[PDB]
Amino acid sequence: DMYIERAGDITWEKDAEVTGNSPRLDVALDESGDFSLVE
Amino acid sequence: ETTDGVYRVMTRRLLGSTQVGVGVMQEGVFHTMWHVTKGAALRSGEGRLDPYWGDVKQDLVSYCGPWKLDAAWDGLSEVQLLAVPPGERAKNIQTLPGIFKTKDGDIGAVALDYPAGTSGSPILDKCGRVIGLYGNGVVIKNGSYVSAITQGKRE
Ligand SMILES: N#C[C@H](Nc1ccc2c(c1)CNC2)c1cc(Cl)cc2[nH]ncc12
Repeated sequence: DMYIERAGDITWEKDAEVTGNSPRLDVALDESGDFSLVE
Repeated sequence: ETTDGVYRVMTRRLLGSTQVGVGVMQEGVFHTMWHVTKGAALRSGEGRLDPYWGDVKQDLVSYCGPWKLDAAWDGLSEVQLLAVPPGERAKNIQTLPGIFKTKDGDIGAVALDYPAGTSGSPILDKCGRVIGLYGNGVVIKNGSYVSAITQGKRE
């Protein structure tokens, strides 16, 4: 049986760790909700 | 507990307590990704949360009521992933999203790497509004993970 526990508030944190890139990807979404890459 | 906020989705079916995902509680409705619960009922203390709406293709599901989250990424600004990783504290990670180009349109995408149990972690705009959930995407050449900014529709 699944259960939930509170983990925090939903707020924007000013001066948070800024990381990650911004890729432009050609994707496809199938009937099962799974993404795949095209070329 | 029906307090607004971010919640861990746990199971006791496996060894010890295992985190399968995360979700958002907003306006009395619990929102998560379909692949986390598979549409099964959830427990919150003594209370029961029954599914209300779900869709395998969108990979979303709402408990106690219709989907409430309708804010959208503006296509220009940086956003925050409120990552809630298994066994670790909630943590805001600011990033500028990329794009998933599809035959049905472009969708925002966050290029951040987290365990599969982080699925359902909300993505927020500068006002703290939930613009979507993290946990449905693709694995690129690099071996890294890139998730869509998956948002539902509010009726
Ligand atoms: N767990 C899980 C996630 N994938 C998933 C798994 C099953 C389905 C979908 C997405 C939609 N259709 C069914 C997932 C989430 C994160 Cl945060 C990272 C990850 N890396 N590899 C899978 C992975």
